[PDB]
Amino acid sequence: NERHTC
Amino acid sequence: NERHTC
Amino acid sequence: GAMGSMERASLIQKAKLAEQAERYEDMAAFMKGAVEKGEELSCEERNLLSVAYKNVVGGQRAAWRVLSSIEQKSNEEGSEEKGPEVREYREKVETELQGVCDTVLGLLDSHLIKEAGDAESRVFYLKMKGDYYRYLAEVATDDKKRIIDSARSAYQEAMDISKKEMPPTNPIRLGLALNFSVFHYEIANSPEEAISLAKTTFDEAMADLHTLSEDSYKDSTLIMQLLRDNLTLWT
Amino acid sequence: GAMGSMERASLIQKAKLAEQAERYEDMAAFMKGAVEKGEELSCEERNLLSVAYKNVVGGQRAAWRVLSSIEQKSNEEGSEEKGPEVREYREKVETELQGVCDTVLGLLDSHLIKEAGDAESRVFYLKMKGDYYRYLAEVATDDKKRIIDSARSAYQEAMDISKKEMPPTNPIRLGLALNFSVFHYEIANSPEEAISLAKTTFDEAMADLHTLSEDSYKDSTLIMQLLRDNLTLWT
Ligand SMILES: [Mg+2]
Ligand SMILES: [Mg+2]
Ligand SMILES: [Mg+2]
Ligand SMILES: [Mg+2]
Repeated sequence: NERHTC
Repeated sequence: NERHTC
Repeated sequence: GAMGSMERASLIQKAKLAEQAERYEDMAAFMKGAVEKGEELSCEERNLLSVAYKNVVGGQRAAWRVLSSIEQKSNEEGSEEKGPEVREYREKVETELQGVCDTVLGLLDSHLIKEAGDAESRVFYLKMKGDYYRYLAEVATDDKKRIIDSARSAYQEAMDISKKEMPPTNPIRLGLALNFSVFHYEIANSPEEAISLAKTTFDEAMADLHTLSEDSYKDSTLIMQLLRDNLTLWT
Repeated sequence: GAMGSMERASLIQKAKLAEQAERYEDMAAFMKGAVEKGEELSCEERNLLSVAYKNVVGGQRAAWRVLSSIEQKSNEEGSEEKGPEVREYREKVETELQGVCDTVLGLLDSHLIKEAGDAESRVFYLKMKGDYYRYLAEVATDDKKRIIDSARSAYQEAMDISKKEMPPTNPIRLGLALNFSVFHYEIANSPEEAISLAKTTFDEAMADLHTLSEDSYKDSTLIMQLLRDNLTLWT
């Protein structure tokens, strides 16, 4: 699981 | 389903 | 440049076709041409611009990480010497990535940001400025501190405007907070700030959901789930 | 060209890095440079060349199909007129795809095929020649018949050599048959030939599996399953 950016 | 080429 | 002879509307039409064909380099070139026509961008047009470059730079960043990992392993104790090729090719990908970031930052500076007066456009563009300085920071190894502070400064101006001018559920406000939180966590070495920002942003949006339509609720809760995922990952 | 100053071995090393980073345009450019050094290619090097261009042209073909479908819908009864942009952009993608096919065919003609004397290399390169003429045929609408016959002729020479010089389980022989069968089905309007070729190829490989090691058995049965999938789809 990798952190989210958008 | 689509035909195969390789 | 090469898009100077094509109509603005045709560039936007072709950007949408490129998106359907997953031709994101083409999409970015079309939207660059549209920006260079000199007129402000609509909401939909701003999102075509961001989708295009996010996909281009996303592939470059993923490739850079693969190559940087190979390079680091090659400098471990006991690694056989293989010559300059890994470094050279990492540098090649790095240079192309920096060029894309510079291109986006140049569009924002000439002259998207200075013409953007509504909160929705100004915050969107300053988030983009922060994002692309952050991508520069990821590969930076004399100017790293100034690159980092340029990202921080853009994000902070966007945060200030978004808190004053937008509801806490606004999807742009939420995505800005998401990304500035990641900046704190993995660029600025400030995980506590990252966690505080994500949790406060989440809680303030939760408390405003009751004001929203079904469609707006779906839009906001989608981004809220990204904030929650990061908090779960970090705690 | 641009790779003329880089060592052959460095180009191959960088092609393998590009593959790991999923940078297939770079990978193709590196292998083009390696071919242009003028030495024959090893088995592994031939496969780097084919992997690179197959991925590049694969993306172009997928994009072309998306755009061609939009274009056809725009010429249906009752479709609102939207101007030349769909056609223009389909033509742009088509032209770039043709350029890649021409580049590969040029490498084969100068001078990979004429230097290739072993069955494994000669059949591999003639299969490639047939494949890239077939990709040209997919988008061709005065020369379509000659493009089709150039694909057929390359495939037929490869088939003749493969049947004489290779066992029926050879993975190159099997993949050549797979693709020539698809050529019959969807380029040459010969579905019965396509089905006959796939079934005969499958049955003759089945009967030779007993001669193989565990690793060779896995290699051959993998391609045999692609032949079977096509037969199931077509019957
Ligand atoms: Mg005009
Ligand atoms: Mg304005
Ligand atoms: Mg040399
Ligand atoms: Mg020879």
